[PDB]
Amino acid sequence: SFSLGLQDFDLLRVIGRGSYAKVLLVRLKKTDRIYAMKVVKKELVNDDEDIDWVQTEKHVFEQASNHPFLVGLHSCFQTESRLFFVIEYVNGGDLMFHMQRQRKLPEEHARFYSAEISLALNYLHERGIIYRDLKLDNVLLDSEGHIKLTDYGMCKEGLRPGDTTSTFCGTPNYIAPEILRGEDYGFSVDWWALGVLMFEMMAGRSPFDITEDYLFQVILEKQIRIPRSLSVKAASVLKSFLNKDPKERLGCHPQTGFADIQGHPFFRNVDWDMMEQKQVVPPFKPNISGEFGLDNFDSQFTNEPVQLTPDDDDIVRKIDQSEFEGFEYINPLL
Amino acid sequence: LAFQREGFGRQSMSEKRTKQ
Ligand SMILES: [K+]
Ligand SMILES: [Mg+2]
Ligand SMILES: [Mg+2]
Repeated sequence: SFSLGLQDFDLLRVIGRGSYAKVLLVRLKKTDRIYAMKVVKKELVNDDEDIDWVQTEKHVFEQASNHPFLVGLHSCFQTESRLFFVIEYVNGGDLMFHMQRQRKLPEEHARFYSAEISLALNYLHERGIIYRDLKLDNVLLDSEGHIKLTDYGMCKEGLRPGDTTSTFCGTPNYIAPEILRGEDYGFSVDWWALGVLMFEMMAGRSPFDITEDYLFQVILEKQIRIPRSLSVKAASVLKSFLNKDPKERLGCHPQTGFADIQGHPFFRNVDWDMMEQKQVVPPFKPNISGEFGLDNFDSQFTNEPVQLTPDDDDIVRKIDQSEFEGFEYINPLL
Repeated sequence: LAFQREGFGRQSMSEKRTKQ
């Protein structure tokens, strides 16, 4: 068999966790190459809806290999209890960690990161994919200071330009008003989330800081007021992304959407074509210190025992193993 | 303080994805 397995890897360190997975730093033994490894437990895969998101995450990961600002896939494999995605390791850490250390970013830095995120999102949208979980934790910095979006498990695939979907999902701080109101929605919810993230970068706090029922109420009702020290163009771009009407929000018009972003005065100094080729030097260079650059990862993770949690045999033996037939994959472009 | 990883309002969720 062509496929790799767990025994082809050395487990080095735990580097992250979210609601659905554990992420480890790993070494591919035969090549001495370092990767990240996303680990999902099969017991969490209950229904067809859970199989759906795993398969969607795999498929988006595959497509990610074609764009500079999305994390690509090296290989996929499984054991009795788990599913594994081996993906490229990005050792500058995430923007959550960056914001905790920096507190607030100059407009130029936010402009650079948001333009690269915009290009990543547009690539997904052009291909019929809504991202649906943009947040500080899901934006990674590479060694050179360019970003990559990761975590495709919330994605909706298969949407033609005017199509919509209706699943209530996302991260509450970043969830768009149209979702909270229960409307069918499109790519608009990603542009809203970018507005929130940009406000976070430039102001140093969420615009909705404050039970989640109360947060939802605030998102639906508050009109955001921009801190007076930001420039007119920075204020303008934030307000436009944070329009509560998706039909009027910047980036969301079905014909002019992404052009309206590119042409906004906030983004005037961006050469979009050079940027998408990584020919623009980043405004910040990550410090790669500690083994494998691990100092760029929160010590709450890097202090964890480097382990996959022992299985409950009674649970594992009841798992339908046929639903992941053909999960094994290796990227043929190395 | 300002940003809390997995703090209030910062956890991913979905009506179609099993958590925990
Ligand atoms: K890529
Ligand atoms: Mg995540
Ligand atoms: Mg489910």
